[PDB]
Amino acid sequence: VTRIERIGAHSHIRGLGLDDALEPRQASQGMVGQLAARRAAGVVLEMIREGKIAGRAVLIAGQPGTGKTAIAMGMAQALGPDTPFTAIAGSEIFSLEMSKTEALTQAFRRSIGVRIKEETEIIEGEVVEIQIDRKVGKLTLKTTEMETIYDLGTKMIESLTKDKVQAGDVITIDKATGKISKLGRSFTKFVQCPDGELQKRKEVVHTVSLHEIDVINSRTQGFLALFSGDTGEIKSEVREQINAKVAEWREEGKAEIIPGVLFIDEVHMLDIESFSFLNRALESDMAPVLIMATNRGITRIRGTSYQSPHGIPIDLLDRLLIVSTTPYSEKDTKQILRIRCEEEDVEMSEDAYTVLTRIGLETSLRYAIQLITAASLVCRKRKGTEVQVDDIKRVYSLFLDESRSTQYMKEYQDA
Amino acid sequence: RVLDRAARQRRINRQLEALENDNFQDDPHAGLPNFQALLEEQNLSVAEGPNYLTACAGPPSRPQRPFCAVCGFPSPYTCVSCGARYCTVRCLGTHQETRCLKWTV
Amino acid sequence: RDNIQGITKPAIRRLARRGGVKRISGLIYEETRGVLKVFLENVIRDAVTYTEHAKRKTVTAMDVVYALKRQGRTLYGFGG
DNA sequence: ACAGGATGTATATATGTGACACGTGCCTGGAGACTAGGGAGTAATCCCCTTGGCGGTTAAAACGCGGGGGACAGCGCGTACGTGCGTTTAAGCGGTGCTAGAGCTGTCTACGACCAATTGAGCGGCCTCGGCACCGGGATTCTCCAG
DNA sequence: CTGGAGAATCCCGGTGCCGAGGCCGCTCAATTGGTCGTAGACAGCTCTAGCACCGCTTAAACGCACGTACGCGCTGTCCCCCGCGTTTTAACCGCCAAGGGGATTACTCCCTAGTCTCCAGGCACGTGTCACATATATACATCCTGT
Ligand SMILES: Nc1ncnc2c1ncn2[C@@H]1O[C@H](COP(=O)(O)OP(=O)(O)O)[C@@H](O)[C@H]1O
Repeated sequence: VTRIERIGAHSHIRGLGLDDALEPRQASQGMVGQLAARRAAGVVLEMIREGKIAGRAVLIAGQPGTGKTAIAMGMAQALGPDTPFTAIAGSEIFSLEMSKTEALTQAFRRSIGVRIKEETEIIEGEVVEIQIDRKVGKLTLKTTEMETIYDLGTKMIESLTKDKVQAGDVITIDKATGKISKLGRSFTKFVQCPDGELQKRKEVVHTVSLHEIDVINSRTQGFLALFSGDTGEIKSEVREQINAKVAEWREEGKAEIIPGVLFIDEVHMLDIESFSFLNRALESDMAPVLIMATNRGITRIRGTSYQSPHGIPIDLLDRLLIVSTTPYSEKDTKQILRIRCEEEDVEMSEDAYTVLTRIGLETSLRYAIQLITAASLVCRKRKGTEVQVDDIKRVYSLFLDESRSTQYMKEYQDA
Repeated sequence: RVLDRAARQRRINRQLEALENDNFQDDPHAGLPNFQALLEEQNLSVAEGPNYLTACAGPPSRPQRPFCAVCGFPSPYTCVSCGARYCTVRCLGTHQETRCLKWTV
Repeated sequence: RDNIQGITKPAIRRLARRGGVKRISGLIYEETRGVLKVFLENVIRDAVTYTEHAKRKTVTAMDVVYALKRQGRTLYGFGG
């Protein structure tokens, strides 16, 4: 019923609502207004899909809450799967097991995919009989269209003796390695037998990132990325030769790289040492086209008393493109609230919509989006069906906001 | 059901024998109307040492090719009835309808 | 539950003997069990339908008689 | 060797069936107002059972084993059935060309249907006690070596 | 091909157990007597098939000839059911609480359904065309012939 993923803060966003010529619609695919910044997002998405001019940075500026993250989520959705879209917060680089610069270059590598094609042959049928003559034997597999015998060699007999697989089990046998996998006991876990041919060649493609390759080629069974046991790979010894070997895979017909996308949220958390590394990491061939956002203006840079836009030094500020987002009006706010209500199961009245739009233009946009569900549930408390203005007023009274909670501080608390 | 291994070996032997029947492979009628004996002349008193008995090559080192019995293509499968290999489901059907526990070729 | 084995080998052997058989194969019992199970399932489904229609909780013998009559197996001795 | 007529032949055009879609009229549904009777809906009776856990005891299964005698395949071989073929038999595809004989319409009774009586089957409730069902032999009669 | 056993039947007479039969006593359901609309039967009338041909065409049934392939018998031997004796086990008990679960009967009552109207619209029937099949001009198109 309820999956691990539920209705979050960016579920309505299904992608960029652009036309064939990168012209944003008034409201489409869950994106309201934001024409200029949305079309700029479209341009960057197109030049990413192109994947020729690498090493480009963009900064989505604007007032707090002006869909700066919505644009990034829409770009991610439009880019679709099969293309790495790495999203991390500016605070995630501050790690104790690895240095901030190492974490940053690690995220960079994670934001670059490598496309490799395989031509393995996979078997898929059901076991009829398994034999063992203490050693050699025979194996009879069955599918809905045919049955056949198989000579159980050393590897096969050993693997099938180690595994508990027996007669009457739909299984798969990768003739390359011999990995046995049972998808269900029998006819009705139980599951029916497969159809078509028993042994058939299957093409497999893996979009492994340079990070995965490095972790695979660093230690004995070095695939410890699952828990990031590694504190940092050996730069220029196991990290530069992997690049040369990937270039060898390319321009030969072995593999092709897939330019990913990086989205560092709240970049103002990055210190001066992280910005210094970006000034040179974005000048290499294998560098993704990253985007970033910051709600602060000319604030202090973490590390010194210097004041600079976005809290980012000038040396990096003159190295990226800024994308400012304008404030929303009544129309845009109301349409965003309506799309948010459509995402959920709530259905507000027209007067309720106007009241919520006024409340969201008074204090802030996110406050109305939050009060949506509160009023929806308060309506269900009085045994109603539609969220009326009275419910929104009751909620506005119950739940306070930033600006109204700050003004209520006429009683001194701790400090 | 399933056939035994004696039947398959007899089929193989009889097919190899037909592969050397030169007069007429299926129906040697073609009209009925110093007379030495057959190969029995020496096959009845097979000698030892260098001779057609010891002159045999023997089993090869290269494993047998798994080739289909119907179309002559690679056959990763093997029919349960007589062991005759087949390539695809179409091959298995064309076999079962032409060769099975009831028929040989 | 799985009490279909209640119809044991000697029971099937006697049923066959009554039918003129004097020699039975080994694989006959598992087939006779399935055939009898299907025949039952059908007759009992018909009888349970007849019973549910009558708003009764007990499957009367006349309901079984009617269920058999539907399958053409008219059984005399129980009411019709 | 050629220039033109004398035959073919697919090609394109106007004419034959069928089957769907349309268009009238006349029966069959629909609509409505009464009048039971049927069935729903509790409320009582009589069954005769109800379940868990567990101890006991006897035969019906359940199992072991030998082994025999059948279930299978191979061999062979001799009909015998399909495979062409030349013949000829008779279906059948259109016709003509009557007449039974469906199918109908009308008319008008005997023939059902209630129906309120009347009452004698027939149905249940007991009682009784021959008649099957089982014991106990005692012959007989198959089955199985065993010669 | 008998013996020679050896179980299995199976006569045949015996004896209580309990279903089969009978008798009694009411209840109900078939009979009686009489009235009342239909059912359908029967007497026409129509016209649709059904039958009966006949001819021309030719598919087809058919006989024959002629192998090959399949059928039947034979054989060998080799697995897997039969016969029968032992251990296992489930199927009968019996036990020991204390009461209901559910077909069965019955009585109001009341919605639902028959009956019986009058209509009018929707579905059998007649007619209008249009898609596929058919048969025929025709503009070249390939041998034949003067030349
Ligand atoms: N174009 C848009 N379409 C739909 N919803 C939007 C759009 N822009 C902003 N929003 C909504 O407004 C909210 C703004 O918050 P957010 O963009 O997350 O702030 P920030 O970008 O500063 O972190 C989001 O929760 C989002 O649902």
